[PDB]
Amino acid sequence: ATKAVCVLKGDGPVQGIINFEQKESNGPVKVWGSIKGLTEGLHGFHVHEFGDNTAGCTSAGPHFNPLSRKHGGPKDEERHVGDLGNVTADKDGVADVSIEDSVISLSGDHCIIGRTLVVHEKADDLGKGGNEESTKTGNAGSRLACGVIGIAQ
Amino acid sequence: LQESGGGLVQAGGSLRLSCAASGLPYRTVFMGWFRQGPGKEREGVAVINADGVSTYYADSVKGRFTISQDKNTVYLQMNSLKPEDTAIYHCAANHFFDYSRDPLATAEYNYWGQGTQVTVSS
Ligand SMILES: [Cu+2]
Ligand SMILES: [Zn+2]
Repeated sequence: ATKAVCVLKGDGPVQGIINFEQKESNGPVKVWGSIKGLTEGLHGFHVHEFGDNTAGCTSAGPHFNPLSRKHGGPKDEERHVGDLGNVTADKDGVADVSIEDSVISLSGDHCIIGRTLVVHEKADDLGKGGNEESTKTGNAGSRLACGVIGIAQ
Repeated sequence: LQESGGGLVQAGGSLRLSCAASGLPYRTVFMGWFRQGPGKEREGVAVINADGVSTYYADSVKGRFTISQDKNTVYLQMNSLKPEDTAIYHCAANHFFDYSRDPLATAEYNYWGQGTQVTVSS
């Protein structure tokens, strides 16, 4: 029964707060919260490997990929552990987020506590872009905001 | 996704379907039942979340069908069956779900069962 939280911040107007909750080990993880300051439309949403914010979102490394798979969408079996797809921002620029994933975990080997949550400028193409950059990052573009994922009460 | 139950039943009667997930890469987020009637498009019937409590029912089966969960098996108790319920019923599942999406839409599920015939006479 673990809980986690992430405060997302960047150089710009993108910011928000994302909660995680896992009532059972190896159970699904609820992920929910809100992000604001986004251009309308889809934005890539991933757990990156390192919780290193010493050089902004850049020092967070690549997508969290302990099983060395290709980048994919969260529904797929061929995906990085950190591949959480897209969030969607309305015309106000507010992406309400409410998803549930049993690939990530708040315990064990796929644990994401202490790693980085990142929201991107462009839409994640979910590994369908037909080039090798798609199978690596989904062409989500630059990192607009990030935060370290920390244990919550 | 192994399905059991099904078959023929007279109108008004009851039938229990079940589906046990075996050997899946990760735990299921949603698991449930879709159906395809003669000549029609596959539609969602009932799904249930990993918590075993949160459910979604097509409007056409509300109050007659009840999905529940054990064994990581799900059960579909079908009561007051009508000829319009005749269909091939597929178990289905995912390991992720975006609650902005439609939980009874086929596109939100990529694990699937082989199918079960259900025929309601009269
Ligand atoms: Cu990313
Ligand atoms: Zn990825």
